[PDB]
Amino acid sequence: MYYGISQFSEAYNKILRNSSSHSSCQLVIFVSCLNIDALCATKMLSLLFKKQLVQSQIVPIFGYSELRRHYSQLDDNINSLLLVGFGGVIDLEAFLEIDPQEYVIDTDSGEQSFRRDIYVLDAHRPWNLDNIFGSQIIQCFDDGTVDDTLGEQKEAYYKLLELDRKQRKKQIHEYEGVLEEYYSQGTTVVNSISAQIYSLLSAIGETNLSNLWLNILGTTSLDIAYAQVYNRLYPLLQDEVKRLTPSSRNSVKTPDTLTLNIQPDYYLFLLRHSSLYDSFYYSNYVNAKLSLWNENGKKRLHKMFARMGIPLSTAQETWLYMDHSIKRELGIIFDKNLDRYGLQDIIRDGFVRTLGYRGSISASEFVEALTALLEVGNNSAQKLTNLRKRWVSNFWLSWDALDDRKVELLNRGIQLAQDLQRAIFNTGVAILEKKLIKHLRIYRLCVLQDGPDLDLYRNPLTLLRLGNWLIECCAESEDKQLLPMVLASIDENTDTYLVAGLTPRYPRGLDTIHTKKPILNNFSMAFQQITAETDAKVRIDNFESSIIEIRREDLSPFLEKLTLSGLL
Amino acid sequence: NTGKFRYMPFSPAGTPFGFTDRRYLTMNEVGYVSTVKNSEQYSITVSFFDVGRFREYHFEDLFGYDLCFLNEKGTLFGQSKTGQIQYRPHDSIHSNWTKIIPLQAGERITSVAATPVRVIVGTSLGYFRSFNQFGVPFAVEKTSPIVALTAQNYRVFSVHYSQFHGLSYSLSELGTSSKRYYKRECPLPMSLPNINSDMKKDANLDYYNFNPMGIKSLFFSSYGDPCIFGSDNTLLLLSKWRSPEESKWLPILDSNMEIWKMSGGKETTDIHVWPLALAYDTLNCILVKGKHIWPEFPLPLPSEMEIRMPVFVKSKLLEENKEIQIPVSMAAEEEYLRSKVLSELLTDTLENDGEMYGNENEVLAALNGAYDKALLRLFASACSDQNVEKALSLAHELKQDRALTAAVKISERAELPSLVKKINNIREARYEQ
Amino acid sequence: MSLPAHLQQTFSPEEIQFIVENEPIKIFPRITTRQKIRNHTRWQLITTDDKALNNMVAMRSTEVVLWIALLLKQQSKCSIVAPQWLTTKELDRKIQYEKTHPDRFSELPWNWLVLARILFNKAKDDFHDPIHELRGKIQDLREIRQIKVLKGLKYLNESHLQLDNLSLLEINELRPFITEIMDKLREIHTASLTA
Amino acid sequence: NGLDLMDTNNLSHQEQEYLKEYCDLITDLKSGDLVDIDLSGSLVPPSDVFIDVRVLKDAGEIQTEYGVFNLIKDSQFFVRQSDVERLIQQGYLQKI
Amino acid sequence: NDDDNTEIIKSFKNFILEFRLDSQFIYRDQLRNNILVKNYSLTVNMEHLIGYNEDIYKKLSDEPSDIIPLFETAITQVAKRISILSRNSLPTFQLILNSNANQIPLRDLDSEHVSKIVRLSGIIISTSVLSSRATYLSIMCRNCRHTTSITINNFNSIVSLPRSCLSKNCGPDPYIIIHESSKFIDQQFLKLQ
Amino acid sequence: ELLPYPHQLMKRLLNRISMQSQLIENISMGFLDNESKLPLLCMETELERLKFVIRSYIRCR
Ligand SMILES: [Zn+2]
Repeated sequence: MYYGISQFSEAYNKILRNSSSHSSCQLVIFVSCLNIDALCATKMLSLLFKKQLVQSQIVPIFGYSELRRHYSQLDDNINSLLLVGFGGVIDLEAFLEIDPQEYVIDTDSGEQSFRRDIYVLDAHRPWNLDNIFGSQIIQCFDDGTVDDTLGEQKEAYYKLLELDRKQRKKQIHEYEGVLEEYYSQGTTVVNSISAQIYSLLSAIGETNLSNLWLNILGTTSLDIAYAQVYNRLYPLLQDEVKRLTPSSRNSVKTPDTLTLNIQPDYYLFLLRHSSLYDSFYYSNYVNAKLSLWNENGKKRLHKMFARMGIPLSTAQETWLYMDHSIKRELGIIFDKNLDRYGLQDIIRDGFVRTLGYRGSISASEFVEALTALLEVGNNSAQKLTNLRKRWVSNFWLSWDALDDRKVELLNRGIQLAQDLQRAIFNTGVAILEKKLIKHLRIYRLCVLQDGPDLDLYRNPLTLLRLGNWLIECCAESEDKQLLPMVLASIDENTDTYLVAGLTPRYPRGLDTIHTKKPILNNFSMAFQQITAETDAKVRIDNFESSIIEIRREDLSPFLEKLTLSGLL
Repeated sequence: NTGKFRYMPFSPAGTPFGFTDRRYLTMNEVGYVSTVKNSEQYSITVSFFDVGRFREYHFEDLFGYDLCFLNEKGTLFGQSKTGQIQYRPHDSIHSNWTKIIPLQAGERITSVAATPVRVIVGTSLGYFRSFNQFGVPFAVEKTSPIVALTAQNYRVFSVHYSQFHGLSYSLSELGTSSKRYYKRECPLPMSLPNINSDMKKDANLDYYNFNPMGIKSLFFSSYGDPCIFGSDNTLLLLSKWRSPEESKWLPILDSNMEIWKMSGGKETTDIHVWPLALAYDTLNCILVKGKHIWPEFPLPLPSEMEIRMPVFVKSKLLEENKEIQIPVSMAAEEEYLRSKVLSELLTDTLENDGEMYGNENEVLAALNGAYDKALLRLFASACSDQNVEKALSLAHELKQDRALTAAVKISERAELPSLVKKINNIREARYEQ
Repeated sequence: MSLPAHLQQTFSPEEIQFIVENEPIKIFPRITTRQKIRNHTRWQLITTDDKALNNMVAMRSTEVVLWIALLLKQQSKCSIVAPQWLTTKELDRKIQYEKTHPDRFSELPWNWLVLARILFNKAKDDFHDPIHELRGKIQDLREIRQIKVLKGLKYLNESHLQLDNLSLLEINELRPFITEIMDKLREIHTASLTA
Repeated sequence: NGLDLMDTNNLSHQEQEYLKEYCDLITDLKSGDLVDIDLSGSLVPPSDVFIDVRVLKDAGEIQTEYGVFNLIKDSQFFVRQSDVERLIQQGYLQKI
Repeated sequence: NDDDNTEIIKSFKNFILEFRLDSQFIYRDQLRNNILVKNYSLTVNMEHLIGYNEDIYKKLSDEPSDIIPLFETAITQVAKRISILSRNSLPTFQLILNSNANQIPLRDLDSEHVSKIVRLSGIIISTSVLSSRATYLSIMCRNCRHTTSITINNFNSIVSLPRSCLSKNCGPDPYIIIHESSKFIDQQFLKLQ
Repeated sequence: ELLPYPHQLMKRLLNRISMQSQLIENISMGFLDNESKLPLLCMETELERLKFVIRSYIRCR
């Protein structure tokens, strides 16, 4: 283990000593764009370093090639680097062409110091042993997993390091096998970066309501994919909310009151900024629970809305303008007629932020708006770079959306979220009508060849959102076994497909013995092994390893080779 | 056998739970400590005033601590019943520790004090267990039941009260290697609130439930002068606390009078004073406006109040029946008394404690100059009454001889030629003094 | 030209803010710069006196220039103390005084509007009073003073004018209009009095 | 003067020569005696010292007074307003 | 009813005087600017009122025809307070509303929605000339010459001259309109398709 | 009108700015080899304000 939770403050003080020189800017923050949790963590760190007046550089990175190019362009004066949301699984010193000897200064005296110290922060569990153990430049902020579950891995790695007859070779083989079985494991995430930096801040003691709100947003960002982690971390955020809230409850609403509350936050889509009927119609959970893509789904939706006794016009009215009667009896109405249709899990308790008279807002709606701003905020290797430029630019739009003075941007993000949900819903219903998903014994392939708004899915987050829709829909199909799906989208301008390796997940609210065991996305090593051989001009640069760009001509041979591959 | 027999836990400048999960434990000069329920247990927050040397921290607690004490190098927490104590140094280099107090039947921890040499715990029974920084015990003692404690860098102060003996103070300097004692069980003049506790109070029943004897805080001064404050709303100072024979309990402030005379004439009650520390006329105190005496978490700015002996007479201050008008005649004498007492206190620490900030000698000289300025004003006031003997008596206490020349000029100017010769005689005597 | 047209004869609100930034105010230092009897760099400035800054003691009110206090308030390393006129009682008394005398302005400090705006923006949590009420009362005073100004405008003579007790920001915002109308009225009279 | 030296076809030859010499005169005034202060600097008061900025036009790497600035496009700095005034005037950094 | 009317009027006056998003009292400033240009009106946004207090919005939406005149009276009182130094003859202000509710189709208007608030769209096809509706009506008793005044809300419930003398009998219709002293406002009839 | 130039005052301010900038540079060079940079930032912003004042004065003249 490198940096435990209890010793994060030591790293903070070391960084402060290294680069609290206002004459220059010797600290640079690298953040993976198209990642909400990384954005929230970077906002926390930016506010914190604004407090101590430490000049910092914030660079949003989309692909690994961009990271290496920037590091090559990176000046030598910068003695402190921060990686947010990436770098914890790959050989950075090999990736960035780094040896300890070039960066080491004042080597003497059992100690070592370096002219450039890089601190990574991501929660992907395949912690690179050469990066967590066999280096001093790379500094990782462990969340208690390496120090507790990688003891055998630590011993094997140190045995290999110290050893560079027959029984000696046998033990070397055993240690290497242990290391390898530790590897070849799907990339999974156990904690949220926002919670880790919030714990660090609490250790420093510079917390406030805004930082707690940022931590709530960052944790909520992982609810859709990693709901078990969200349930694990929910009590800590709840206790922090109870602690920080002033005792002057039920106070008269002033234009300056900023209140965080814990209240029923039902698992709908943009409830407070859309009609109840549309919230149900666009909720991924409800859609998966009744398979609304069929014509029977809309009829059954009307069936519920009739069964509760709510007029359809009232349900289709905007949330703010509904009658106060329904707006004050929604909870009881859900209590009466939710278990009937199996949608009892919709009822949930979450955190709601109210800023004076500006109206309330829930964390789920805010993170949906942020993701929408990330996605659609605005010969072959040139237009792709322009797409990277636009994707990175949308990161700053999503970042500035955090400011309470830019609520107009938040409204645009909400509209974009509604439109993106509509587009993903329509694409899913069209796919499930035409049955573009071809079931195999390895993975359920699905490639979009032509159709509407296909240019929207070249954005990685849009493809992930479509994957969330389809995986949620297929999760409620008990007949359909657990199996990953693969999505591709041809970019006509570049004549390339965007293959997105996905992973199955357990249905939300379905908690079992196997549910506690996470699903591991083994598309990483399969993709890399297939690409290393049989050169097909594949572009694997995303920090999310299960996303590649493939030539249109090479798409079919690549998929055939992947079927021949049993790695995943 | 009830009420005051409940030696309920008390901390310097405490606070009741009131109507919330929240509660302030201690409000020292170096910060404050607060508690809150996370719907099942207390999470304790410690914040400091000297932002730049210490850092706020809030920590999980399942025991539900009930007492606190803060210092420059570490803070101590304690429990009322089964009173496990926990001492945590602010710096991470020194490891925090916890231990269990030896608790007996009817025993309840009253107050705890921590000193960079030893840590001492108060007891409802009256025990005086003495420990070290790290928890290893040193000695256990028993005296009259301690109910409050205070610790300077190396000196500590205690008040022993029992239903048999009354309020007796004891001030002793533990020291690095010299356990020098300065007082032991000597009585003290603080008035205890009993009439107001006879079921006639508005929302003060809850506070009296928190603190039966209504003692607010026992902070020291910037130079080590013990100070007392309670429901009587009057500070008490130990002028010559250095000499055991020279005990002097002097009233230095009267909160009700100051509040009334700064309120414009209204005898308002909703203004309550929570003192934190006194430092050379700088008495920091929250002036809460409302029915709740104890402060809140949007903590009111610690507005500073100056010292004023209760020489202000309501009959005299009612000259203008209703910016409250101040009659200058005794106000100047009040300033004279302030300068005299502050000169005594500063001189006490000048030879013993030495210089603290590099300006003590200059402020002492300025204070003496103001002392003789007030003396000259009173001399002129006496000459206004054509009381040559009164002016003669006032002239003896002048310190600066420039003020003596001014006294000569006043005598020759305030229609008192007979005073001129005697002031000149005093000046000639001073020439040889 | 060297001076832009909009800065020819009036001050921009940023200039008024900068000018007001040099007023001394009393603050509570959250640090203690008093170097004990038992290194560090002093402020040793030239636009103001460094003596108080080098001798700050934690939670001991001192007086420093306003913009240094704001710079410290960028962190939690200080705390601003509202002046005595920033209390609800004094604002109410000024409101009553204004409503009582329709022809004369209140005796507020000349920099009250800009000071209120700066403190509300950057020191919103250093007031014993509810800020939502202070903002409303400040706005009410501004409206009442505007109403008084408009009625005092109906007596724009050609010789002189007396704007007694008027604040600084209002004067700055009314300068280009009044100083130009007055010039034209003077010019007309002088042309008439050409004999 | 600190922004750009530029379509001159709209001006007569006398006006063009006047501008060319007037730039020289302005520079001479800036470097004559009042060189410690920047006479061409911003006329807005320096309300704040440290600000955040975003790179509009990528300029690669530019050496500042003490360290160096890597003006990566779509990247945000948080540095002193004093040493970035000229770059913002030229049109490289946008945020305030 | 007078107590409830005063309660609602005071609540709306507080809403006007206090509502603000960020350091700017939007409605106060808008009212002041409208008074400055002799525009005795105010455009009130619905989401603002809803966010201020849902109870006020519910009471408004229940019986708008009775709530709105009280709001106009409160607006007039606020205008007098913050546009004229105390110690008149200011016309009652006209309220203007802006909302984002779902636009009900024109043919969907039915037996319900009566006396409610409705948002819809259309195309104007006819604009009649401006007629005059009285707001202040000076009136004269016919026989005993007892002159009084009447204030008309112009919000028809679902008003006529009083049917008694009100201080000899003077007849059941003892009142005549005093045209030269009454006050009138313009009203236009539009036809939507 | 153009008011008379205060030659002595401007000379004293120019000398003060020269020596202050030299002192700031010396402090920075010494620091370039505690971490209480607050006074250094104060000198920087104070010198900036003074320079802005003199710049505005000269350009108005
Ligand atoms: Zn009649």
